[PDB]
Amino acid sequence: MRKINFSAGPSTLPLEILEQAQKELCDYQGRGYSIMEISHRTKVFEEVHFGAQEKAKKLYELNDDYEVLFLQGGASLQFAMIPMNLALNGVCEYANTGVWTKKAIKEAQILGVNVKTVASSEESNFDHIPRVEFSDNADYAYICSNNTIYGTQYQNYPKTKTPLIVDASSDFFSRKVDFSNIALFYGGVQKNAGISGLSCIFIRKDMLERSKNKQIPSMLNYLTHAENQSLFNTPPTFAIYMFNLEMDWLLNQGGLDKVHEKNSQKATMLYECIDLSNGFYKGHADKKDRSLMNVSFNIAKNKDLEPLFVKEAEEAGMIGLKGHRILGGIRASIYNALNLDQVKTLCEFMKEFQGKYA
Amino acid sequence: MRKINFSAGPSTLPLEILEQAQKELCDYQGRGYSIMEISHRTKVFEEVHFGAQEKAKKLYELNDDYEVLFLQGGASLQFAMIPMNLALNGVCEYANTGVWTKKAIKEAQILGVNVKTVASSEESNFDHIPRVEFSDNADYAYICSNNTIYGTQYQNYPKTKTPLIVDASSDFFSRKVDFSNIALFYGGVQKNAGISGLSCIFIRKDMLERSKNKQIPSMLNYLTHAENQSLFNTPPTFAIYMFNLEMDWLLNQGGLDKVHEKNSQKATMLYECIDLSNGFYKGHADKKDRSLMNVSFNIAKNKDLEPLFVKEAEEAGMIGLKGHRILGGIRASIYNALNLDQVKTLCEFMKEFQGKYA
Repeated sequence: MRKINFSAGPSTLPLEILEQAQKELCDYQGRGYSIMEISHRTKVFEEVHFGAQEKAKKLYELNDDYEVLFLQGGASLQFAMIPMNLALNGVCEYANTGVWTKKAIKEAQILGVNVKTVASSEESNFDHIPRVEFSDNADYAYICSNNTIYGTQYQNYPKTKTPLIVDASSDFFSRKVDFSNIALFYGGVQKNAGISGLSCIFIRKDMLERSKNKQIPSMLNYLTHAENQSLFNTPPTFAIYMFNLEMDWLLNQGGLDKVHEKNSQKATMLYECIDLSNGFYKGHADKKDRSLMNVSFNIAKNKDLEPLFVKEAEEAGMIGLKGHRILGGIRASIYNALNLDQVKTLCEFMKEFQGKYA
Repeated sequence: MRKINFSAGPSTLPLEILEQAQKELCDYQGRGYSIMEISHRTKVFEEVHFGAQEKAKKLYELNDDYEVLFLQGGASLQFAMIPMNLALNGVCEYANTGVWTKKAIKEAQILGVNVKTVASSEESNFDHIPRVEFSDNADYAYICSNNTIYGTQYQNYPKTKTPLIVDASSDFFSRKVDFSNIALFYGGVQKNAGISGLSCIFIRKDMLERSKNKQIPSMLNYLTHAENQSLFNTPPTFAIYMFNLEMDWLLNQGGLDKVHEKNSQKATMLYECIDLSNGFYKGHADKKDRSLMNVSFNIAKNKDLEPLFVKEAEEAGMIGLKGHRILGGIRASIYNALNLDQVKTLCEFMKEFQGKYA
């Protein structure tokens, strides 16, 4: 009797991946030990480690210009590694689209990077992606692809000669992406690619050249992890094992275009539920910028109905719906592992709740 | 058919913890979701998270002079965070006893810390703990409690007025410890405390004061984590729940004295097997400094017999015995989760192997 789980992160996992991990938790593939229980420096772990790097690259159709790194510390460590590694004497340009770019900006500033916020939707309470124009000569250009709290998402990434850096945590592996100008593309794994404690970084070879000329701690150095293929120290073996099952699961589904079609179907139906509610529900996001991953909305007339909505949802087996504190209201996260039928259950519940409380 | 697993890290886990985790992997406490699948800021994760902190403190009989922090990045990240937070304009004293101390030394130097190596075992290939004299006015004094590769272990920690930093990764929760002048006590958790991807830091309050005046990235700042109760970002929730099951397991055994006495029994039996072998097996470590955790030895009169030893041990159901490349030979890790019967099984193998090949 598993709950339908709309948590924004950590988030629900495909049941078949959970089932596989359960059935072999004490005895991986009959080898007589848990995947959790051996050295990373074994043929067996390597198979998983290097198979995951390759499948990630296949899903995104990445070429040999990129390395796939598996690091610890979630996306937040990246806010610091990114500037530490890829910064030079130049300007580092950032587009401010939510809580997570504010944080990233603060960390670079802490590191004493010359930071320029070239655009921002903060005034409007981050309810849209502003027009972003990067300069062509910056050290790098930084965006957050999908703003988890506000429920906004870039439709197209900005075009620039400047190396583009993308925090794709909450839309990771959700759709095909144009890497033409992308120098680094990364995500906390725990939204759309597994479990927490693992981050997956796609880094372009020219960026690694930048790490090489930097004198920073090994653990914080991209080049160090590259040369050691993300086994400089112990990686999160279990997490990588889960990522790898996730990769297979994404492959067995038809790849990122298939995943993206299912996601669009789910989002369309949920946003239609909002728009056809005769104004009883209202979304935070500008329609042009509506995220496919995180749907943030309010009960427009009566905020006091929101904690009631959440509790009745729970009583009806749907969890994780409370909006983030910074914003309030409701947030339905409908990541890859959530299916169209579960979103329909939420939609029927929303109609019923309105019929009851309008 | 579970193997007897002597891996040095990640290491074997108490089968009863694995069986619990397996059992409730899809449905934690019958609540309708996996422990891996919900938010860190629910009352359900918080109970596990904060319970683990308290019990860790209980096992070491620590008071409120210490905070327990749960961080990502293994011990290796600590090689950097330690001098980034705790270093001052003074000199930072290190005792060199193994590969992990050499690494820690290098990382502090990379950060331009004034490092003094006050003692070193390197000349004799780290086969003993040298005599360690720390000055009384340094910023901190750093030691590695148990040197995993060489099989040496401090019997008593150096006494000094300088704040003592201890890397206890490979003997964590193995024995009681005198914290009289310990300012920070830490470990990568996957030797005795669960799974990789989690580190447990015990940090004395006066140390956090030093962090308070540092201008460093939030993720790398001890005070940031203390202030946010190790929930500044998404902690590795699975790892932390595993740790908590470990903590309950240690408590159910009678605490650290009982654990240590079981470990002395096991190590005493292995070392006897080596010592009574009429020279056939020989240990790397000087006897006074023999580790209770990692027993590193060679086949004295025939190196070429070692890979045979490993393979035969394997077919006899025992894994993880290959020594580290740096030393070769054989290495039996006998962490808490290994029992004396398993150490008896290896001794009988050792006797049979000798009979065959001597």
